[PDB]
Amino acid sequence: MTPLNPTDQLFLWLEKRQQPMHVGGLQLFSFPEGAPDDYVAQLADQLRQKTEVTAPFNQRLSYRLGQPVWVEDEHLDLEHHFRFEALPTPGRIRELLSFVSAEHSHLMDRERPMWEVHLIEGLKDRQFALYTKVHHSLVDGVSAMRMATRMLSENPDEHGMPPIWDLPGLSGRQLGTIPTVAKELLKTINQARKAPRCMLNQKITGSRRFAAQSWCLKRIRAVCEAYGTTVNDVVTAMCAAALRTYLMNQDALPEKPLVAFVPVGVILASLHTDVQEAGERLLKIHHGMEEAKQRYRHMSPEEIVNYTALTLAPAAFHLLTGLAPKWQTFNVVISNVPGPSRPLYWNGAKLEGMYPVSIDMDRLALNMTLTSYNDQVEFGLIGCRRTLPSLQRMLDYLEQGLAELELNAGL
Amino acid sequence: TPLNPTDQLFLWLEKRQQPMHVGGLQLFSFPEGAPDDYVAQLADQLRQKTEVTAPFNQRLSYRLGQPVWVEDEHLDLEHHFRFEALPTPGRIRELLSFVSAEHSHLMDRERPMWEVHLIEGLKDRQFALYTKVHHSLVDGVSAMRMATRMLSENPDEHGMPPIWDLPTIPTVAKELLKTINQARKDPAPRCMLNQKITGSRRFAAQSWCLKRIRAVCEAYGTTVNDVVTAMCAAALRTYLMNQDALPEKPLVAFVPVGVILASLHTDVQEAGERLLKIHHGMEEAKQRYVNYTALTLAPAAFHLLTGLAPKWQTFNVVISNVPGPSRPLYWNGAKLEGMYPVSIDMDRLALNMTLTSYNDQVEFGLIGCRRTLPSLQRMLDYLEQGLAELELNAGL
Ligand SMILES: [Cl-]
Ligand SMILES: [Cl-]
Ligand SMILES: [Cl-]
Ligand SMILES: [Cl-]
Ligand SMILES: [Cl-]
Ligand SMILES: [Cl-]
Repeated sequence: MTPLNPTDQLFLWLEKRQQPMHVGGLQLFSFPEGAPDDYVAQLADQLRQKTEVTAPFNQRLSYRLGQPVWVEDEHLDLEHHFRFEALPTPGRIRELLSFVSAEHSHLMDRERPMWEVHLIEGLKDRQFALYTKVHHSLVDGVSAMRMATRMLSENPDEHGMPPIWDLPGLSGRQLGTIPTVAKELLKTINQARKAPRCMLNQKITGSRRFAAQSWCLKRIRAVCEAYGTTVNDVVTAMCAAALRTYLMNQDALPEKPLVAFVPVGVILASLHTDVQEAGERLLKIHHGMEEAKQRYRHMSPEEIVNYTALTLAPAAFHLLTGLAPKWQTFNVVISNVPGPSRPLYWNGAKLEGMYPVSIDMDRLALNMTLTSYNDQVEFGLIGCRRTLPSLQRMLDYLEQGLAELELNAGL
Repeated sequence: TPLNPTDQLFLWLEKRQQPMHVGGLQLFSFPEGAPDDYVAQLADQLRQKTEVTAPFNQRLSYRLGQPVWVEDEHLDLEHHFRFEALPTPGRIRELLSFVSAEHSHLMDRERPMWEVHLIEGLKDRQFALYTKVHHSLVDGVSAMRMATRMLSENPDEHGMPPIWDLPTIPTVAKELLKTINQARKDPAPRCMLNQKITGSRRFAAQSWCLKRIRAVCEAYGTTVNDVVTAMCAAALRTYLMNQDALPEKPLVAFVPVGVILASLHTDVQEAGERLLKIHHGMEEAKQRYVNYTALTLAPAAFHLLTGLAPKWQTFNVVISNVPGPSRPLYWNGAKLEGMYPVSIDMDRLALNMTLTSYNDQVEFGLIGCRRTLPSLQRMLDYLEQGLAELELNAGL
């Protein structure tokens, strides 16, 4: 049936036990007003009933002799894909994040459609959670977190809404062994005529630590006006500050500043983690990204795509092989994919916060992913638990980075 | 320390479809007069017992090419020890679903391949311990022995530590063929159990009283192991029939004793007939009894490994029966109510039946591929039904 376009084949290919290639999202809701004490157990019961499943959630991987294809899954077992779980006492945010860190570590089964929805009960003050896991071969990261929003509605009076499973690389080619495709990368790089070493950039384990948090938008806009910067600048500065504090605290802050892979096009933006004052760092970040985007002003899509693909080929060789440290090119991904501008509800349950859960790799231990929802900006930090001890502390380091800017300007 | 060669095999057999870790489901009761926050209190005290004795502090490394254990320096006890809870209504059914999910997840080779999951939210003042350890680090009999050796017969003993702290395929398959051809000089039906599997698991467990089983023994003049086997035979027969997939010929069980291949007589229609032919079969079969055994199984290893030899399947299911403690056991005052093994499925061995005994009861642990064995939990009913048919037929 439907074949596997070459980018989907790639996420299957570089998947291994230490780098699962699934994305995820963590949605936090409040009990709908006037809900029985046992509202989540009631909810799980009727979701188990809902057995109709539509594309892409009924697709499953199969091979036609040698080539991977999707196929319509005749016998899908909804109690494999849908799960009702509970947090251990005391059921607060620290426990919710431990649950997602454990669950996000686990490889998905390739013999079934590669999605899971986890309904979590046991949260303290009349909240519940949805943790959704989908393989990148089946759904990329943004349309995943668009489906999770499209699954909701603006009207809190409305009920009977469905669940998510029932809804209305340029010069690459083939499967190969790693030396084979790595050598095609050298050839590509060499006939193209011819970022510091960091603790974030080493081989990783398959265990994850997830840290998420919300920050109020107008709090951040206040910092924008004071410094004459954009929202994107401040949030990138919050990441630069947090990363700086974290690596100092580990005595592992490099002398050269960190560099971030930043979609906007693709910017290789310096984070300036060698700068000490916060206002200085924000503005060097602001102009540094302003100027890096302008190198795209006089370029057509064909150009950007080719410039993008040629610039990153050495980084791809290093990620795949670990044999070219000087080619690391960026120390972390900081992704920002904007979300819905107004409050949302699932059958009268208010979405209180939506947090993406992204992919770590060998030599990218940390992936910072960002989104916005109405009042707030949402930070999702996913990291290898071994190479990044105490990763949850980066939430306080982000918050301290924003408060330092606020003090410096007296807001 | 380098891995002994059988430890190397379990790392080599492992794939996403067949993780090679074993597990144990221990069921406990609250110690007498313990508070309602007992497990949360227990959880927080186990986070502190931070010293880890071998093998639980070993981790896999390689010297140039060959695999070796090394002591793990930086052990993260928050990774290996987890504290988790059952969703509503906290039944044993929720508990078996929790184990089914955890047991499907590959272990991380970058850390000591063990895990202990303390489970709260059981309905009536009980907690559970789901322990998972990789076979290449600790095999199934040592895991269960260690798991009971962690307990004591004294309900007043306290300060008792947790388990972690106490005193290529073508090439190999072609070598299998050569070993078969230089051994065949010697002067099991197709079945739904025996297809390729997924890595998703379903675990079903249940206890039965040994007095109930002994009554059936005396009535028919069979042993305990015969009747326990007849329960398995009866259970498999019902399950396959309801699936419209009971083959003509009888299933054969691989049964460790040495190793005997016992007909389960799943074509026989009557409970007593099936019980007795199983009893005479296993009698005869061991009345014939490391070289005959490990050579008569090389063809089965070939099919399991390659799927290229279906008439060599040799057995449809493993039924292992390890004995266990005679007297009631305790952990810092918490009474062990039950101890259930969680074994390993493989390609063309979608179901594994592992048995143990504790105090007055025999424990059945069924672990199967969730897709190959839809509604695996019905087996526990068909097990019970197998014993009732025997009771009913003898008028007990
Ligand atoms: Cl896993
Ligand atoms: Cl995965
Ligand atoms: Cl899956
Ligand atoms: Cl973890
Ligand atoms: Cl592990
Ligand atoms: Cl499963």
